[PDB]
Amino acid sequence: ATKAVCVLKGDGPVQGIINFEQKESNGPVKVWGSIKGLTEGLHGFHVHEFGDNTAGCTSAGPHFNPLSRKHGGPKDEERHVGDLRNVTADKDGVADVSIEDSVISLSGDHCIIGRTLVVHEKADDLGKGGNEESTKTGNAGSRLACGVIGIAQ
Amino acid sequence: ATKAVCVLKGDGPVQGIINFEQKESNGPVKVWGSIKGLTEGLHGFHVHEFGDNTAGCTSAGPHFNPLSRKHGGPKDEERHVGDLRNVTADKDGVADVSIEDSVISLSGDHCIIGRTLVVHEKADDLGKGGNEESTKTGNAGSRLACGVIGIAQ
Ligand SMILES: [Cu+2]
Ligand SMILES: [Cu+2]
Ligand SMILES: [Zn+2]
Ligand SMILES: [Zn+2]
Ligand SMILES: [Zn+2]
Ligand SMILES: [Zn+2]
Repeated sequence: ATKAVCVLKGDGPVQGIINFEQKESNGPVKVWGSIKGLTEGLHGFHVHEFGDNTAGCTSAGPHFNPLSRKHGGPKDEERHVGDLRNVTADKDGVADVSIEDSVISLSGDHCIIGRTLVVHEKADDLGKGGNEESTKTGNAGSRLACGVIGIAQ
Repeated sequence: ATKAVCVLKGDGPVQGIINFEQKESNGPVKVWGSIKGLTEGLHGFHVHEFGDNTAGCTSAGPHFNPLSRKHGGPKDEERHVGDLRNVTADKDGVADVSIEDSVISLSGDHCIIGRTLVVHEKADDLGKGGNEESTKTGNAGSRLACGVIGIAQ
């Protein structure tokens, strides 16, 4: 089994810790933790290609997408590797994250260790928003917080 | 060729950006960039095992050392994978880093992507200090700044 972790920070109040665990190669990755400082409701949540935060979250590049597929929802066959389920913040601005995803991985071609996890300003429209931008980014707006995904004990 | 990058931060004083590049599998890695906010002179410079910054630099674990070797100098056959050359800060507290290291890698068993780079309070004694601690950590004192090593474009 493999574990990873990410500390999310930004220029506003959004901050969080997200854990990843994968019991076996190509198996589901469990994703969990808490993010605070968010507006109530849904927020886009993606793995971006680069673990480069030299210019903040902007330097993380696009969604992790090694086969140049369209942006989609987590359950779509046509999705980027980095297209995780939206997180949901409650009335106190807290998202308690509970995700299982079988497209991301902690080894192999879909490995996300060393890449950037980003939480967004708005909801990800899952590629279903009816404009081209939707099938590139999900229209999730700005990058509010992020961090590089690291190997954990 | 593969590139990686690391943003070093701690609690305010010490800040830096370090780049990594490796032309081929098993080949030397070039390490370069700049760190500011240091006292003049030598500072230990290590890759630690875990890319876990949940408790700041403390949660990075020990030096990256997959074969349970002794701590050494970078040119020693017996060293941890993470034992890089000390960095040297000038009289203004700036270390211009220029390293070539043949033991670290950006792929394979010695891969450091997803692990933590750490710069220290004191010089690493290269495992040639006067106590048993020397051959574990190099007696480099506190972890002044760190970051997770991420994949770069
Ligand atoms: Cu994103
Ligand atoms: Cu160290
Ligand atoms: Zn199985
Ligand atoms: Zn996407
Ligand atoms: Zn060669
Ligand atoms: Zn060492």
